[PDB]
Amino acid sequence: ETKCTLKSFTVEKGIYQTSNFRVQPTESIVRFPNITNLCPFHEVFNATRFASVYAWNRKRISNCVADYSVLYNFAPFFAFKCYGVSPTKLNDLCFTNVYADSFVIRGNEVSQIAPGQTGNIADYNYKLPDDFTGCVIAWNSNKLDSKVSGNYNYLYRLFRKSKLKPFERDISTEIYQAGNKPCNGVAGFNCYFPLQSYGFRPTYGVGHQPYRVVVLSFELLHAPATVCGPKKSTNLVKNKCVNFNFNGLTGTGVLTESNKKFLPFQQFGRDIADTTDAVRDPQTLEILDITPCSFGGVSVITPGTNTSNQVAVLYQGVNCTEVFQTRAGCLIGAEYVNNSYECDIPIGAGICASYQTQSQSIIAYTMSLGAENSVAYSNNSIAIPTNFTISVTTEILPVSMTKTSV
Amino acid sequence: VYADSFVIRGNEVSQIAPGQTGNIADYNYKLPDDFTGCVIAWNSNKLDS
Amino acid sequence: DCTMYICGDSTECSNLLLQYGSFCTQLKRALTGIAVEQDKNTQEVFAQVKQIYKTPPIKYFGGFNFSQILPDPSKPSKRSPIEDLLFNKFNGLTVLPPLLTDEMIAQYTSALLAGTITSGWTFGAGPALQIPFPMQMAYRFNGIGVTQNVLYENQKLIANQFNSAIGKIQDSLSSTPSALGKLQDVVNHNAQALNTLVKQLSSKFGAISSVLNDILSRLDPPEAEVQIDRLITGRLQSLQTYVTQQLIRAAEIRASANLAATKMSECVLGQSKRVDFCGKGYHLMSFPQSAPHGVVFLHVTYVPAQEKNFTTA
Amino acid sequence: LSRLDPPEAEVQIDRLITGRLQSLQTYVTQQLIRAAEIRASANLAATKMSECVLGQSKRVDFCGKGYHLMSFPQSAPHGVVFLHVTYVPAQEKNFTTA
Amino acid sequence: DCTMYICGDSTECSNLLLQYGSFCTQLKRALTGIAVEQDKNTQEVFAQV
Amino acid sequence: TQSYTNSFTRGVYYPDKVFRSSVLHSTQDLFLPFFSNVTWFHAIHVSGTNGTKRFDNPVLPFNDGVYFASTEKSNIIRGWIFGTTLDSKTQSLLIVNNATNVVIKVCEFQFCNDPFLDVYYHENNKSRMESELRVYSSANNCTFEYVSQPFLMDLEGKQGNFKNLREFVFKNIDGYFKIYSKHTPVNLGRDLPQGFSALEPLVDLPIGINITRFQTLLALHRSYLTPGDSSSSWTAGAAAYYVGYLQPRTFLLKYNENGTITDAVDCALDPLS
Ligand SMILES: *[C@@H]1O[C@H](CO)[C@@H](O[C@@H]2O[C@H](CO)[C@@H](O)[C@H](O)[C@H]2NC(C)=O)[C@H](O)[C@H]1NC(C)=O
Ligand SMILES: *[C@@H]1O[C@H](CO)[C@@H](O[C@@H]2O[C@H](CO)[C@@H](O)[C@H](O)[C@H]2NC(C)=O)[C@H](O)[C@H]1NC(C)=O
Ligand SMILES: *[C@@H]1O[C@H](CO)[C@@H](O)[C@H](O)[C@H]1NC(C)=O
Ligand SMILES: *[C@@H]1O[C@H](CO)[C@@H](O)[C@H](O)[C@H]1NC(C)=O
Ligand SMILES: *[C@@H]1O[C@H](CO)[C@@H](O)[C@H](O)[C@H]1NC(C)=O
Ligand SMILES: *[C@@H]1O[C@H](CO)[C@@H](O)[C@H](O)[C@H]1NC(C)=O
Repeated sequence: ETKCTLKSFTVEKGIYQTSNFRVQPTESIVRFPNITNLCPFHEVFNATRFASVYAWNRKRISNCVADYSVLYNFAPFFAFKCYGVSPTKLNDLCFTNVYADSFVIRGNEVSQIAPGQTGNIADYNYKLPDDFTGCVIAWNSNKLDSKVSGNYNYLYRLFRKSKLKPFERDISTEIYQAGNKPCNGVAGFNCYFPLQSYGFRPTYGVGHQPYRVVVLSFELLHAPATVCGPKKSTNLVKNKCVNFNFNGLTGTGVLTESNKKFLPFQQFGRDIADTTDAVRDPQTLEILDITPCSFGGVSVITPGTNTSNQVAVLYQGVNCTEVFQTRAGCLIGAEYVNNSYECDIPIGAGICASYQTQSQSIIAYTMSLGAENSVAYSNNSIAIPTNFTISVTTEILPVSMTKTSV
Repeated sequence: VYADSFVIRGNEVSQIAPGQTGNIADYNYKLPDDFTGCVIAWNSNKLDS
Repeated sequence: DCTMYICGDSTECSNLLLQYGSFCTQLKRALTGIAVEQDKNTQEVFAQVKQIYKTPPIKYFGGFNFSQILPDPSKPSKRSPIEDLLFNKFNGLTVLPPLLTDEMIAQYTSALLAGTITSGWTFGAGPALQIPFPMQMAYRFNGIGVTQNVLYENQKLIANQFNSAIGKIQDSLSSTPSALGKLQDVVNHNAQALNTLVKQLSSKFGAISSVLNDILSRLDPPEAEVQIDRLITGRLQSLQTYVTQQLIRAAEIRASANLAATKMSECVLGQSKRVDFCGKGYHLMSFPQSAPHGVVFLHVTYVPAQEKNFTTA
Repeated sequence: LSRLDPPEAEVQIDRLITGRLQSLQTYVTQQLIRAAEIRASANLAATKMSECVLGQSKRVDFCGKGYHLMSFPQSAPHGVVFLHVTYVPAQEKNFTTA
Repeated sequence: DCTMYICGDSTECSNLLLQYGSFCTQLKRALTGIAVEQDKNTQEVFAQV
Repeated sequence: TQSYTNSFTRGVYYPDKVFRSSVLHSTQDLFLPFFSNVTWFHAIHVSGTNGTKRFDNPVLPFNDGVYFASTEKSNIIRGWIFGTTLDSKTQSLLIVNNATNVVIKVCEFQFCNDPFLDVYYHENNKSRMESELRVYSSANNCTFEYVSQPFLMDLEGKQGNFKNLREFVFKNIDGYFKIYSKHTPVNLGRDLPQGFSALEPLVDLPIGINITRFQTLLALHRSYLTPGDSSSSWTAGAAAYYVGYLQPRTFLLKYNENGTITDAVDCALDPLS
């Protein structure tokens, strides 16, 4: 790595920085509020008096959640027809509003809940828009909607005046007029009832037994989000570099118990540097401290290419329990000796390495600031030299550099 | 203000722009690179054709 | 580390940055040069003595008092009271520790004091030669045109004056609002630069958001390429501004450290005939003391007073 | 140029220009700092020459380590080299003073 | 001062300048650091008495 | 009646709950500027045993949020009307309180002010007032609904000295009508006391509406402590009902070591500020 960074096949004495050691997350978690609290979705499905197709039961969904993982065990769910929205990718989506209508139909009317089709029933009873996004679920209902005499409690219009705009209601009793006789109220010849008997029986085979179908109307237009999914839940790991995904949070770190005093309502945590460090999970309503994942510039300590090939690594500023330990970091490949020498390769706080035969290896030690010397100062003691030495030192100084005129 | 009027087609009017070429911006008529103006198009299928 | 600061834990961001040329190798090279220069500065300033000297076990210097500047063994750090008073008064941005720890900078300082009180300036030139402190004070007086005549005749008086000045320098350092303005300002400048660099991460830089994950999830790499490139170039510009300001600040600190090294080589290891260099007035002695990222000189100077007028020819 | 027409090449060329010019800007800015570093040493060398060479300096540990005697300049590639002559004493001896 | 220099009298240009963060409060601090230093230079050179 | 007073230092609310203990964070949000004029609005519908029609309750415009404060015994003010023109031509929202309930609802009522004033509304003679709601007389096309806990948890300290003060801030930033509140019953009669108190959010709901109209409804079946005078041109008159208009301003808030806001310094107020 040192040869790769410093482009040369010979590496001289000196500490070299090559890359940065970075712990990686070992797994991913995600946690949102406790359960789904009280979404009234069950009341729509768990019922006995489903509204018919002559007047659908429109319900506003703004106090519920998009948890599409708990509503499946309330019906046979034989048919799971879905529109352009992905049934698998329903939890992540935050629908601004959901408009659902519950009604009971027959087997041949299953295709009537579909945009861009032609026929009779949905042209009189339940009109769908061309771009009707969402999902529709159909299941058998012969268990409840069956009478040995006749189940004439669900009705449907059959001879409305004309076609209607998408999602329009025309619930109004009227004498149906079609022909040259405008019936004045008797409702006799050429005047048949717009509503028709819509009973059910158990003897009828496949395609005629009553079916209950519900619809979902979504809106993916950019708007404030109301209905959102809890993304199920994951176990809350602690003291391990992971990928936390709390409410409105996406980062990595180590989650530890917090000794802070978050006042009751809380969103996040911050610091003077505007970084997230303290979060709370609604599943437990407890405060968690976030520490950035351990990192540090790895460094290579080498005695020079023309002395050896052994090297010592100096993971910097990391307690690499996550071999020697220093204030600058932990040294691996060099054994700490308790002696002292003038150090030729600085490492950190007082620690320097060297290549010694103490069978030669790399040894790290505390710097020797110099040979110990104690003067003999006294009240009346003086040292006067009797000899000298004309020593010629040397001093080198740059004076100029290469002029450039790009 | 210079108003340059001509009739080409629905497809070709899509390349009345600097740089982009539909064999109309290299031999017939091209729009200058620093054009600071406006372009207006409308259908003429009912006309002639 | 450019990759972690600019991009963090992203692969496409690192791949895109790998094109912006060697704008990293240059950054790391400049910062490592600054770090090496900083580690060397203390070497020139303090490591002016080949041998660590120790004071005699008995400390009597002819009446002069040095308890306030020599190390006190009672404290585990082995620091002088004045040095103790001076000492008392996470996105890839690593802070390397200094090579010379503060427990051995104090040892260089103690060696310098021992040499300058027990050997005069002789240990600055060659081998340390013992010399009684009154004789050294006579030497220093003779160095400013005042003969040895009036040192011994005032030895007790000068000793009392020096002891009083040493005693009151601690009070001057303490009761003052802020005398350590330069060191504190250097530390504050570094902290402010780092804080500004960190706070620059949460900057849109003309993009939709300052979060790389947010700018990735809401788009696809083709369309998000422009936004992520804008964020990369903005953060790179911020890093370049930081490193250039760091280079200029380090040049200023290098000039200051060269000045301090010259001050130690002249004021401490000898007597300076320069005027107003080693403190106001004629210069007698200088005592160094360590301080967090700096040095403090006690310039013992000679100031006349109580002048009388006369007729001359 | 031969692979793309003006309109998107103009965008691409601007990307190269704003990179090369900014890279050139960094070189000059980094070159100015080095020039200031050299002048600090060059001015020190001029001061060192005017005292160590053309005279004797009383400044301790400036013109060589120890008592200074004289100096000799020697030219070097992009710099100067000094030969400080010094009077380091040796062979001390204890004595009794008063 | 950035605000007027970069954007003469534009409120919406000032809003776009806010997106660049501390490129200006850092810049203004750098210039005022030189300004106060200049008064220190003349203070130190001349006021020796 | 109406009068004018000074806001002093009040109406500071947490914009978001990013816990930033001991941080001098600054934000440019909607706020009540320090020392701003606040208009005491009052309603006077009571006179002995006769009718004495009111013609009171003037119009209160709503712009960029509003700060409201009051001191009421139990439910003196129970109605809030938020909707342009207050008719069946523009969407409207109503916050209606109860003993322990709230009737927050979006609809298009023509009229909803039928308090059914008691002829015997003399509090000093009788204090019975039940089932006098008489709201939602007309509704054309109304869909949005909401019910939750009430807004004001009034506390009784066994005496009238505990003059509890309730403060609320209503702003309409892309829905989520935040109802920041704070109850400080330390007051003993002082109007808008010196000091500082932060407001914590309670609820919100997104609809999307250009509400520029503000109004409040009283417990009119039991109306008293309402005096009248000619208070005008910077005067004072008992109202027990404050109101102030927020502006987009820069504030610098100092978070306590615990987490709460000890105090905040305004910008563009004083050169020192
Ligand atoms: C003469 O000078 C020498 C050193 O030049 C002194 O020798 C050392 O003195 C110190 C201080 O008393 C002792 O701790 C060492 O043990 C001495 N070294 C040796 C090898 O003995 C010496 O004390 C001086 N005086 C005399 C009378 O010799
Ligand atoms: C010495 O003593 C003082 C100054 O120390 C001289 O008196 C000053 O003389 C100047 C001009 O001659 C006046 O401007 C000052 O006001 C005087 N000061 C005082 C305190 O009187 C004095 O003349 C000098 N010579 C002698 C012989 O005393
Ligand atoms: C290093 O070693 C190789 C082979 O041992 C030798 O060829 C080369 O000259 C050596 N380099 C130095 C600088 O000694
Ligand atoms: C650092 O590692 C040492 C090694 O034993 C351990 O005792 C200490 O608790 C660790 N501290 C931290 C903060 O990890
Ligand atoms: C080296 O010295 C230390 C200092 O006490 C001692 O603990 C250790 O046993 C010695 N020997 C080693 C490290 O081999
Ligand atoms: C120096 O003189 C002092 C005077 O009290 C005495 O205490 C001390 O022991 C003497 N030291 C030597 C080495 O003679």
